[PDB]
Amino acid sequence: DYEYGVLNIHLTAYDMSLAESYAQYVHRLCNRLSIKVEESYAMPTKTMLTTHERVVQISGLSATFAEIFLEVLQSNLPEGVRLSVREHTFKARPELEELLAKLN
Amino acid sequence: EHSPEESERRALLLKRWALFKQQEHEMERDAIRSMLEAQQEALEELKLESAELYAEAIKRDTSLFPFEKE
Amino acid sequence: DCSRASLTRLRRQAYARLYPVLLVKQDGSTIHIRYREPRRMLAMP
Amino acid sequence: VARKERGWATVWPNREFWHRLRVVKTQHHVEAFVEHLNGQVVVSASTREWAIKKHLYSTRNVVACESIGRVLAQRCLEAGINFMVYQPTPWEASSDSIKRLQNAMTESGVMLREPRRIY
Amino acid sequence: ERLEKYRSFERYRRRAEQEARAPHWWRTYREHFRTQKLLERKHFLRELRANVEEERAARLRTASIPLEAVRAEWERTCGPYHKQRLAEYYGLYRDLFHGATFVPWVPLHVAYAVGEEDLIPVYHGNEVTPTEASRAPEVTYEADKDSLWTLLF
Amino acid sequence: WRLSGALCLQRPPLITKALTPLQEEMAGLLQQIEVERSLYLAQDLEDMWEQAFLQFRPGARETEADKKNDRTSLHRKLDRNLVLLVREKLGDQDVWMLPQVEWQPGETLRGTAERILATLSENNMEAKFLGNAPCGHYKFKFLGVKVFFFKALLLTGDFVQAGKKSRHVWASKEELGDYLQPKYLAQVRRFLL
RNA sequence: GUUAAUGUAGCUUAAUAAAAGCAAAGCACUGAAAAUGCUUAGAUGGAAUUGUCCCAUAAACA
Repeated sequence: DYEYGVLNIHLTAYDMSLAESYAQYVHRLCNRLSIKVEESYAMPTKTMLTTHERVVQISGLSATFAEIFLEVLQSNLPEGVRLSVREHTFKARPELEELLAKLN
Repeated sequence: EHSPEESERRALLLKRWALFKQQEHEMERDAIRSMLEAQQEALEELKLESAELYAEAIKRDTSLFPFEKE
Repeated sequence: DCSRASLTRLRRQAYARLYPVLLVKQDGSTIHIRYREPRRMLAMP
Repeated sequence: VARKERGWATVWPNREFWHRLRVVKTQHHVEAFVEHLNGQVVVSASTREWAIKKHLYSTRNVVACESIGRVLAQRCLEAGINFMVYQPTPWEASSDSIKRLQNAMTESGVMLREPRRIY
Repeated sequence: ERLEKYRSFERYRRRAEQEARAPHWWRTYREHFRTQKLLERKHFLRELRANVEEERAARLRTASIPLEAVRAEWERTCGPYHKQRLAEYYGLYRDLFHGATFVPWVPLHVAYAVGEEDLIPVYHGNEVTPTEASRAPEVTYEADKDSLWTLLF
Repeated sequence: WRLSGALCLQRPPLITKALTPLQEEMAGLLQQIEVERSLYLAQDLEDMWEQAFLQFRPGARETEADKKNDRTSLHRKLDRNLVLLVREKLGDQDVWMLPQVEWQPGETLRGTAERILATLSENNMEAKFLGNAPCGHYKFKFLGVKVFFFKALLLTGDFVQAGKKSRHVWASKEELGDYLQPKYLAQVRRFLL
C-alpha cells in the first residue's frame, strides 16, 4: 500500500491555444476522475520561431487508477502534441493566524 | 453581418454538434468505467487462485514514472 | 479517440487573423496549425 | 393591518411579506408558487402539469418561464392575490428568463411588491 | 473531505430549504408559528417535438401558449385538488362543515351579468362589488341528464 | 496442476483516423468565428511549396495501404491499438492463443511477463509494465489448466524476423473474435482497450 | 434444465395522488477549474405487499 507522488504534465505544442485546449481537457477529465489539479502554469516561449508549453499539475494516483488514466491520455492526444509526465520536486492572514495556534 | 437564416443554419448545426458531443462523452465515460471494473475483476480472479502473489503485486511501482510518449 | 480534444477554438480576447498551415514532420505525419500569414505548408528540416 | 414578520435581520431573504413568489428551476420543468407565511401554498403553476405540457415544446426554456408566469398570473388574479413579494438572487434577478417572467406578471396586473403595513 | 462541497449558492439554498421542511429534534420556528392516457400523452408529445415550427419559435424565443385551453384541461385533471387548497386556505371547510373536507368535482361556473354586453365571472377568491351582485347570477355546471341538485349560496 | 502464464501486449496507434464530416464542419464554424474576432507574391511561392509537399510522399496514416495482409508485421494497424497473438500447439489442444510462457510462484508476474515479451517475439521490442496486477485468468480443461493474461504497452518495436514460421498476428479487435472462439479466449476484449 | 444473475434513465426503497429528483453533457463568459447565463438526452422489456416470483435473460454447473 503506497500512494503515488504528484506528477507534473508539461504540454508542449506549437500553438498556445491548442496547448491550452488540451490543458483544459486533461483538467476536466482530471476533475471528472476526481484528480486534483493544483496549478496550470505556463512556460516561456521556446525561442530558436517559438512554441508554447502549458503545465497541468496532477496530484494523487493509484496503481489501477494510473494505468487507466495514462492510456486515456494517449487516446486523448490529438497527435502532433507532445505529452510529458514528471514527478514533482505566500500565505494569507487566516493561514498564518491558524499557524500560530499550532506552534504556540 | 450574418443574416437570420445564416444564424439559423449555424445554430441548427450547433445543436447537432452539441448532441453529438454529449453522445460521445456518455459512451467514453461508460467505456472507461467498464475497463476499470474489468481490471478490478481481473484483480479478484487471481486472488482466488493465489492471493499471496497480489501482496507483492498490489504495491505500486515507484520507478514506473516518469513516462513520456506522445 | 484522438479526435476527442482535437477540435478546439482560440481562447484569446484579441488577435490578428490566423491562417491554417500544415507542418510536415520527418516521419510524414501532418498537423493542422495556425499561422499569421496565409502560408500553405511547412516542412521540418 | 395584518402583521408581517420584521426580524431575521441576519438572514436572506427578508420575511416581511404577506405572500411570496418562489420560482424553482430544476433540470426538468420549472415551477412557480405562491405561499403564505404559515407555509401553505395557495396558487401553484408548474411545468409538470398535464395541461401546460401539451401546449409547450420543452419543460425548461426562456419562453417556458414566460408562459408559466402568464398562467400563474391568471390563477393569481383568479385567487384575488394582487400584491406579492418576490426575492430574486443577484444572478437570478439578472437572468433574462426571470426578467421576462416578471414582465408577464407586471403586464398581467400582479404587483411584485407588497404595500407597506398600516400601523 | 470525502463529501463534495457546494460549488454554487443555489445548491446550498435548495438543500437548506428542503432541510427546513423536515422536522427536527431541536425546537424550530415552524413549531411555534390511465396507462392508455400515458401512451396517448407520450404520442402527442412526440408529434409536438417533431414539429419544426415549434423548435424554430422556441429557439427564436417567440413561442406562446393558449391560456384558455390550459385552464379547461387543468379543470379536468387537477382543478379539484387546487380548488381544495383554496377552500382550506380560505377556511371554507372549517367554517362550513366543522372541519370536514370535500374535493369539488363538478366544474361549477357562475357569473353576474352586467347589463347584457358582458357578465362578471365568480371564480375562487374573486372580488365582486355588491352593485355587481344586485341580481341573481347565471349558473351552468354541466350536470348531465338526471341527478337532481341543490344550489346553496 | 498446469501452471501457465500469458501476456496481452498493447501497441499504441501512431496516427489518428480522419475526422467525421460533423467534425469537419465544426472546424469551419470555429474558423469563421475566428475571422469574426480577427484583427484585420509570397502566396505563389507557398503554392509552389504546397505542391512540393504533395509530390513528396508522407507516411500514410495507416500503413496497411501497401500491405493489406501483413499481420505478421508489427505495424499491422496505425489507427488503433494492436495485441500480440501467436498460434500455439498444446499437448491436448491446438488453438490460436495469446502469447504464453511457463511461470513459477517464485517468479513474479512481471518477471514472467518480461520473459513473454522477448521469449515468443525474439526481437528488440520495447514494452513497459505499469502495474503488477494481471488483467485476465482463464481455465480450460480436457486435467486442470489455467492461463494468466497480463497487460503491457509497446514503447517501440524493432520487429526482427518479420516472416517467422510462427503465425504471430497483431490484432486490435477484429481478429480477436475471429481467431479466439471460446470465451476463455474470446473474453480478452473485456480488459482490452 | 441444476445452480444462478434480472425487467424506473448513471443513482433512488421517486410515484401511484402525478412517470419525479439528483447525477451527467454542450456553447458563451477568458487566467485554468468553479460559478453564472443560454441549451441537450433519456425510463418503467414486468407482475407482485411492504417501508418473491415470473419473464427478458446472464452465466458457473449444463
